[PDB]
Amino acid sequence: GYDPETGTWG
Repeated sequence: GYDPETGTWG
């Protein structure tokens, strides 16, 4: 999914 921790699709 789109990991918001880094701001990109893990």
